[PDB]
Amino acid sequence: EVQLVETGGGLVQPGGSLKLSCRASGYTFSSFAMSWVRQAPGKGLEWVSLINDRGGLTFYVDSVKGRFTISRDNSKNTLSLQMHSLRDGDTAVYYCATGGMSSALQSSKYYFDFWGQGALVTVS
Amino acid sequence: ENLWVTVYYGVPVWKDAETTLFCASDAQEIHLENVTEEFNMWKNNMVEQMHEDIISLWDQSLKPCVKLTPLCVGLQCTNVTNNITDDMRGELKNCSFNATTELRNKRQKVYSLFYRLDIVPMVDLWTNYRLISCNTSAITQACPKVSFEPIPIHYCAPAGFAILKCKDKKFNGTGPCQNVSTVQCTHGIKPVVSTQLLLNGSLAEEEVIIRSENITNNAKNILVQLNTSVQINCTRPNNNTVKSIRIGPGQAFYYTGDIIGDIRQAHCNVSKATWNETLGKVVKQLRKHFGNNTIIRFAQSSGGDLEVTTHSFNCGGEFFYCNTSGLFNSTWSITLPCRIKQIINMWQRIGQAMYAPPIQGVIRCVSNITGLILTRDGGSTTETFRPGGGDMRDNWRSELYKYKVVKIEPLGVAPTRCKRR
Amino acid sequence: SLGFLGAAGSTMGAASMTLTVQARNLLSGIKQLQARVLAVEHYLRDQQLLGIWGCSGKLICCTNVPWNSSWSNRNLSEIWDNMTWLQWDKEISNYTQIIYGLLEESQNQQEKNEQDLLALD
Amino acid sequence: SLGFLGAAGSTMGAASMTLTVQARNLLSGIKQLQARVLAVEHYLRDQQLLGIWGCSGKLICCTNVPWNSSWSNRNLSEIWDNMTWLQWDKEISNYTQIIYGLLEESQNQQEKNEQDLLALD
Amino acid sequence: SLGFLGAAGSTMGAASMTLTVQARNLLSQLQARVLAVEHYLRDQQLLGIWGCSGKLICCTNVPWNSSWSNRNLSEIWDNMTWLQWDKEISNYTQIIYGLLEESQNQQEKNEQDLLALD
Ligand SMILES: *[C@@H]1O[C@H](CO)[C@@H](O[C@@H]2O[C@H](CO)[C@@H](O[C@@H]3O[C@H](CO)[C@@H](O)[C@H](O)[C@@H]3O)[C@H](O)[C@H]2NC(C)=O)[C@H](O)[C@H]1NC(C)=O
Ligand SMILES: *[C@@H]1O[C@H](CO)[C@@H](O[C@@H]2O[C@H](CO)[C@@H](O)[C@H](O)[C@H]2NC(C)=O)[C@H](O)[C@H]1NC(C)=O
Ligand SMILES: *[C@@H]1O[C@H](CO)[C@@H](O[C@@H]2O[C@H](CO)[C@@H](O)[C@H](O)[C@H]2NC(C)=O)[C@H](O)[C@H]1NC(C)=O
Ligand SMILES: *[C@@H]1O[C@H](CO)[C@@H](O)[C@H](O)[C@H]1NC(C)=O
Ligand SMILES: *[C@@H]1O[C@H](CO)[C@@H](O)[C@H](O)[C@H]1NC(C)=O
Ligand SMILES: *[C@@H]1O[C@H](CO)[C@@H](O)[C@H](O)[C@H]1NC(C)=O
Ligand SMILES: *[C@@H]1O[C@H](CO)[C@@H](O)[C@H](O)[C@H]1NC(C)=O
Ligand SMILES: *[C@@H]1O[C@H](CO)[C@@H](O)[C@H](O)[C@H]1NC(C)=O
Ligand SMILES: *[C@@H]1O[C@H](CO)[C@@H](O)[C@H](O)[C@H]1NC(C)=O
Ligand SMILES: *[C@@H]1O[C@H](CO)[C@@H](O)[C@H](O)[C@H]1NC(C)=O
Ligand SMILES: *[C@@H]1O[C@H](CO)[C@@H](O)[C@H](O)[C@H]1NC(C)=O
Ligand SMILES: *[C@@H]1O[C@H](CO)[C@@H](O)[C@H](O)[C@H]1NC(C)=O
Ligand SMILES: *[C@@H]1O[C@H](CO)[C@@H](O)[C@H](O)[C@H]1NC(C)=O
Ligand SMILES: *[C@@H]1O[C@H](CO)[C@@H](O)[C@H](O)[C@H]1NC(C)=O
Ligand SMILES: *[C@@H]1O[C@H](CO)[C@@H](O)[C@H](O)[C@H]1NC(C)=O
Ligand SMILES: *[C@@H]1O[C@H](CO)[C@@H](O)[C@H](O)[C@H]1NC(C)=O
Ligand SMILES: *[C@@H]1O[C@H](CO)[C@@H](O)[C@H](O)[C@H]1NC(C)=O
Ligand SMILES: *[C@@H]1O[C@H](CO)[C@@H](O)[C@H](O)[C@H]1NC(C)=O
Ligand SMILES: *[C@@H]1O[C@H](CO)[C@@H](O)[C@H](O)[C@H]1NC(C)=O
Ligand SMILES: *[C@@H]1O[C@H](CO)[C@@H](O)[C@H](O)[C@H]1NC(C)=O
Ligand SMILES: *[C@@H]1O[C@H](CO)[C@@H](O)[C@H](O)[C@H]1NC(C)=O
Ligand SMILES: *[C@@H]1O[C@H](CO)[C@@H](O)[C@H](O)[C@H]1NC(C)=O
Ligand SMILES: *[C@@H]1O[C@H](CO)[C@@H](O)[C@H](O)[C@H]1NC(C)=O
Ligand SMILES: *[C@@H]1O[C@H](CO)[C@@H](O)[C@H](O)[C@H]1NC(C)=O
Ligand SMILES: *[C@@H]1O[C@H](CO)[C@@H](O)[C@H](O)[C@H]1NC(C)=O
Ligand SMILES: *[C@@H]1O[C@H](CO)[C@@H](O)[C@H](O)[C@H]1NC(C)=O
Ligand SMILES: *[C@@H]1O[C@H](CO)[C@@H](O)[C@H](O)[C@H]1NC(C)=O
Repeated sequence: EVQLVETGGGLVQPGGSLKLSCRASGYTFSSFAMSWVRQAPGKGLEWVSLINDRGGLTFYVDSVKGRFTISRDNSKNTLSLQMHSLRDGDTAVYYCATGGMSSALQSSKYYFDFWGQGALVTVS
Repeated sequence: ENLWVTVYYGVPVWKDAETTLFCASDAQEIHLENVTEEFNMWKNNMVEQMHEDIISLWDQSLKPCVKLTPLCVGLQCTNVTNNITDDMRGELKNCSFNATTELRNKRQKVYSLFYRLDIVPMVDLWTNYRLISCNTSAITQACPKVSFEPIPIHYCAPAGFAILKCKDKKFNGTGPCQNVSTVQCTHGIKPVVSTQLLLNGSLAEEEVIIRSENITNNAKNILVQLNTSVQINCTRPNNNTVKSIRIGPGQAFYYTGDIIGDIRQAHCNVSKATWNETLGKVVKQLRKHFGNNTIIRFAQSSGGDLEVTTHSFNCGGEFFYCNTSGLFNSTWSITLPCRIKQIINMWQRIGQAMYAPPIQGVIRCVSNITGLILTRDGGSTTETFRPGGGDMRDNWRSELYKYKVVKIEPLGVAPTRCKRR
Repeated sequence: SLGFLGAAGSTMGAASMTLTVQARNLLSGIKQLQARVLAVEHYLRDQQLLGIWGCSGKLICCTNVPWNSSWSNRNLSEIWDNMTWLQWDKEISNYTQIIYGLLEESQNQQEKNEQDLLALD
Repeated sequence: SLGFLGAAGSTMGAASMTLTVQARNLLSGIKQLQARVLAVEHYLRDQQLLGIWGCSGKLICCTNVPWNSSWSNRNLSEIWDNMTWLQWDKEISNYTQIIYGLLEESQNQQEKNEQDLLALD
Repeated sequence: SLGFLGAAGSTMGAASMTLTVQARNLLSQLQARVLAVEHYLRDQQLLGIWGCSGKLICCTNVPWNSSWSNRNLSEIWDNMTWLQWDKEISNYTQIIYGLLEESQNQQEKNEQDLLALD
């Protein structure tokens, strides 16, 4: 019903940095929280990060708290994920998604709803 | 949904309330989108407060003034010896009395011109008249060099309260108002005191508004707010020479000394064509409540005393009582004679009399007519409307009809998915 | 941005972002003095009522009193997105005192529990 | 539910459950304005004094001031279970200014310690 | 203790330790009493709009702009007095207060969301 388009990056060496982004269309971006979810090529889904609708609150898994930064721009309808100190274990398809937490005055969700088309991160 | 009570402070809500407003003078306004507010100008406590404030300020202004105790004597009144027009014969008398002076034992003979309406005959052998109010109350002279001109006054809400203003066009004083705004102070309202005609005030923006409570009840006054002002020229064409005497230590009395030239009647000039069009506008906006085929008649203000049967107003500092017989005589230039009165009992009080000192020269006022106070006869195919007034709340309801005072209730609760711990 | 009461006709979710605008306008011869004393008393009564709920110094104060479905059987997508604070204030004119009593009792229990936990070595 | 001061003759441990009943009755021509202004001034002096101690917004405020056995040598089983607040006030009134000074100094030291703790990067 | 305003001529880092002496003299003819109460309540309201409700020393999340004052802390707190400092930043005080209000508003919503997580 809505369109989410990710922009990925190329091949990065261990210890380098890589920026992913996601553009939203077809709904009010500022009304929903957004998240990034990781999927290794041979494994299942793993949640990595969650940001609220205003961009003020960010949550991460312990393994990325000192490495990944999630940022939101409600005027450009743009998400970004800046990853530092990448390792070969971080090679995966990353998806941006609409869902997760709701901002206290909205009905409770705690689920992912709309998904993008994926972006590949390859680490040497 | 496992909802919890969350307390919010600073909630933009209000409740109807009656509080004390404070006054301001010249030594914001926020439009409320999607806000519909119910107004009722007939239950608006701003009118009662304005009434009490104007009476209180009036009493405070007149209190520290000359009490004119020496004037309750016997007056030797004779006919004025000047050239008097046909309609002024007997309306002005040349009255001689023995007035006191600074020294308690010395008295001076003083000649002054009193209007017939200010004196009452009596049957003493040596004196003919007395002042009308000496059997009822003491007569306080208004302090000289004090103006009675209405000065725009702003009513301002206390902190925690706000005034809502109705911006709707063709607003009839009651019911929902969709275009509203929040103000802290009202516009500048002139405390004009008059009967039958509203002279200086807010003018309607689109059409003549017929504004009344229970319009089917003929006992209620109908306030007509015009969208065009009719210009009325008020003149007292008598070149009045004013004299002054002292009647005690620190006291002074002012009186009419003479009239230079011929004595003529005071007049008001209302344009015939403009008033005829104004009445046509009132009738077109009045048939809506009585029927398109109902005959609407205007008749004079029969019944009551001079204060309510004539158009009373303060022009210059003289109180005019104009016979509006030529403005309200019709079935659907006008010169109105006016009587001038100096012993004034304002509002509905009996025991509080004021003496208006005369003003040197010729008084001319140019005033608007922005609205009317009409009443309707009781009891088929015709209706009779007459000038009304004298209550003096209508003169201020016609300005405060668009304002309401509300109390702000900043505290409230609402469900949220938010648990404190 | 909209000024005092400018959000009164907006939805309560949008009007909740103007709480400081409303709060700043609550504080600012015998009639002037009586009006000022009355404004101070209304402000202090509201501040005391917040204080006894554990909400002192806050404009948005979450509590631990559950919402009873009998007070208003509406979802948050309707209360916060399609309703104004004026309509809500009219809707819960009834039950406001019940909510206030429950908030006072909950804060008394919370103060006793905090006193017992802080006194626990 | 005993009413205003209904717990005045109850023990301190039982009377401490009615703090909101007494608290809510503290706020509610020139003679009456003087009375209202004095009521407001007494309330504000008490609230400022609580704020200085770091007790703002609470009816039961725990502090870091040790109790001096010279102020009162009674144990908790006597003060809270077999004594009323009036008798306690009569016993402690000689020492309440020392206690107030110690509370003010303790809160000033606590504020400096909190500011220094929040200055560690 | 020096007394009321006795630290007015002392440096900011010395006068800041006597805040309770100043605070106790703000509350203690009717027009004067009501005016004093209103000024006290306006100051406490400004503190409550910010997150500084019950505190005399309150740390906020507003960064200091070098355009307001570019002095280092070794001059503001050790050399300068509160009167000179108050004169220096008068022109920006109304800006700073506005930012403080904005910060608290964001904080309140963030806290409301953080307490909304099950
Ligand atoms: C309705 O409004 C009109 C317009 O203001 C009022 O007429 C004005 O009345 C004042 C009364 O003080 C006049 O001021 C006087 O003017 C004379 C001029 O010689 C001066 O000698 C006096 O000392 C005083 O300043 C003012 O001129 C007059 N304006 C016009 C254009 O004539 C009218 O009185 C108001 N109606 C009522 C019922 O109050
Ligand atoms: C109202 O209109 C009448 C016209 O009927 C004015 O009367 C004229 O006044 C001038 C003034 O000197 C005289 O010269 C004319 O002779 C008068 N005409 C008549 C027919 O008597 C009257 O003055 C006007 N009044 C005002 C206040 O404007
Ligand atoms: C002056 O006003 C009166 C009414 O206020 C007008 O009507 C006169 O009223 C008296 C008593 O009610 C009657 O005796 C008169 O016969 C009435 N006059 C007429 C012409 O019928 C009076 O007409 C007004 N004066 C003018 C000059 O119009
Ligand atoms: C009033 O009567 C006295 C009698 O001496 C006279 O001098 C005076 O001119 C008279 N006034 C008028 C207006 O005729
Ligand atoms: C005075 O004027 C009145 C007016 O009607 C008249 O009746 C009366 O006779 C006059 N008096 C004298 C003495 O001319
Ligand atoms: C004063 O005298 C007049 C004479 O007509 C009379 O109408 C009026 O009632 C009297 N007033 C009092 C209070 O006696
Ligand atoms: C409300 O009244 C004002 C008065 O000028 C006008 O400008 C505005 O357009 C009106 N709004 C509506 C919605 O009618
Ligand atoms: C009277 O009406 C005229 C319109 O002809 C207007 O310009 C003037 O300001 C009005 N005066 C008052 C006092 O309402
Ligand atoms: C006043 O209202 C009438 C209604 O018939 C209208 O014809 C006239 O143009 C209006 N005048 C103004 C100035 O709005
Ligand atoms: C005024 O307007 C309200 C709007 O509903 C209407 O009910 C009432 O009858 C009107 N009254 C008059 C006198 O026009
Ligand atoms: C006016 O008042 C009378 C008094 O009985 C009542 O019968 C009538 O219904 C009222 N009309 C309106 C429109 O309020
Ligand atoms: C009235 O008469 C006096 C006498 O000198 C004169 O100065 C004045 O101008 C006259 N006034 C009028 C309005 O005719
Ligand atoms: C008198 O009234 C007429 C109405 O036709 C008006 O044109 C004229 O200007 C008025 N006179 C004055 C002096 O304003
Ligand atoms: C009033 O309602 C309209 C309906 O879309 C909305 O756009 C507007 O923002 C509302 N007004 C306010 C002040 O929120
Ligand atoms: C909600 O209120 C009703 C009142 O009829 C009461 O019976 C019910 O127990 C209340 N619910 C809770 C959870 O307290
Ligand atoms: C909220 O409740 C109303 C009540 O009928 C319902 O129509 C609406 O769909 C509900 N919203 C959600 C998001 O469930
Ligand atoms: C509140 O309760 C009373 C009890 O009779 C009832 O009449 C009134 O309509 C109720 N109000 C609401 C808004 O439910
Ligand atoms: C008064 O004392 C008796 C003694 O047993 C006790 O039971 C009672 O509860 C006391 N009253 C109050 C109000 O505490
Ligand atoms: C408080 O106790 C200490 C010993 O702990 C003692 O030195 C001091 O004098 C006591 N305070 C008073 C006021 O007696
Ligand atoms: C403790 O309290 C009991 C009474 O409950 C008393 O008899 C005893 O002496 C107290 N002990 C102390 C102060 O050490
Ligand atoms: C203390 O305990 C005794 C035990 O008999 C009782 O009589 C007395 O009333 C109690 N005192 C208070 C203040 O409750
Ligand atoms: C408090 O001090 C006064 C001063 O002498 C003394 O008389 C009184 O007994 C003291 N109170 C107590 C409870 O010791
Ligand atoms: C005034 O300046 C001197 C110079 O160092 C300083 O020692 C003294 O403490 C200052 N006074 C105050 C009240 O701080
Ligand atoms: C300081 O203020 C200037 C004023 O325009 C602004 O441009 C700048 O970004 C501000 N810097 C900070 C760090 O707030
Ligand atoms: C602060 O800046 C001044 C510039 O006048 C400089 O002299 C001083 O050394 C600086 N402070 C520190 C601690 O470096
Ligand atoms: C800073 O310290 C120096 C020490 O010499 C002094 O001269 C200067 O006035 C101080 N600055 C201020 C603003 O007082
Ligand atoms: C502050 O404003 C005053 C006048 O308002 C001006 O004289 C002064 O230079 C300004 N200071 C700064 C630092 O902008």
